[PDB]
Amino acid sequence: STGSATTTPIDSLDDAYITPVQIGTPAQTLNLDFDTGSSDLWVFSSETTASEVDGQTIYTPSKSTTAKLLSGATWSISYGDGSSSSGDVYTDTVSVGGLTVTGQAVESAKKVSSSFTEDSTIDGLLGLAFSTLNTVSPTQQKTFFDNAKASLDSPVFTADLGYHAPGTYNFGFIDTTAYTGSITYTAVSTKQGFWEWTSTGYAVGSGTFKSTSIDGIADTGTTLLYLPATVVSAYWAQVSGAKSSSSVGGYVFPCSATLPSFTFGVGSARIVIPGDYIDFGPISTGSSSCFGGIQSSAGIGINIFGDVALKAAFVVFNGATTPTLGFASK
Ligand code: NA
Repeated sequence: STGSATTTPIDSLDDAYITPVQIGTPAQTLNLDFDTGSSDLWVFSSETTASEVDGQTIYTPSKSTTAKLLSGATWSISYGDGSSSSGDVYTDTVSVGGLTVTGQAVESAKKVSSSFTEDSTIDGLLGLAFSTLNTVSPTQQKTFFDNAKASLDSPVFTADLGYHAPGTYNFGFIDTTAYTGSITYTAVSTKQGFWEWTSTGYAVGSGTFKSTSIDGIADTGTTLLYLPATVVSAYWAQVSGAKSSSSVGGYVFPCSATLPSFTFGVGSARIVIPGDYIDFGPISTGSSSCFGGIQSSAGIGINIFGDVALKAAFVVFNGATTPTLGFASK
């Protein structure tokens, strides 16, 4: 089997992407944030504290003839941005882009933190990291990918995120029309439960490539590119008037600037992030200070190749016995 679903930016900045997901019988379609940095499929629901729901579409298990309580199971998660959610668990039928899994753990939120409530466009998360990070207790549950894997034509999914445009998540096949040149594959460590890999270096604009190992994660659920402070300083030093602002919480730059590109290495191959992808717009409405899309990972404890990086590539998440990542230009 295969599946193919369109993923759509939630706003004009590409802060996140939503993908429609069918849950239950008859189908309830929710727009979920596919997150290769976490491993829980959780939804706003009929159980969610009423004051914490503001515009989201909810899953109502009592209206699904295939829903079953997973008795005694609870979940609770905290993300890198300080957000959180928790609740209880149902199993139900879940379909993405025509690919169906029966018996998927659907984590029903009883509580969500303020950033989830405040984002009316995201109805929940669909985790695509390794199932070892799933938070369900006392019986850990599998991701949608892990439950689909054995049925897929190939044990893979691909992320093809758009810049200010829709893109695609595919399950079970490589669309050889969706990228240019060849795909470069690179090793993955699963030891922290992430799609963790080592970039071979970077360049800023038309500058020379610096060969250096940068360990980090491929994380569709993180907006920005978080890299070591040395690398980030070298990038923003090429932008007149850019500076790190402790008050704003990262590097800012004049909205009048034209940003240089940023290149990262994948083995001997190179992915170029256009300068425009690094502009996250005014820090507050009408400001002439703009927020940068490359930020320091110092204090986060890991480098994160988030959407800024991933949307410059066609990315293969290879879930074969020995996982690997692949990157192609597009
Ligand atoms: Na922000």
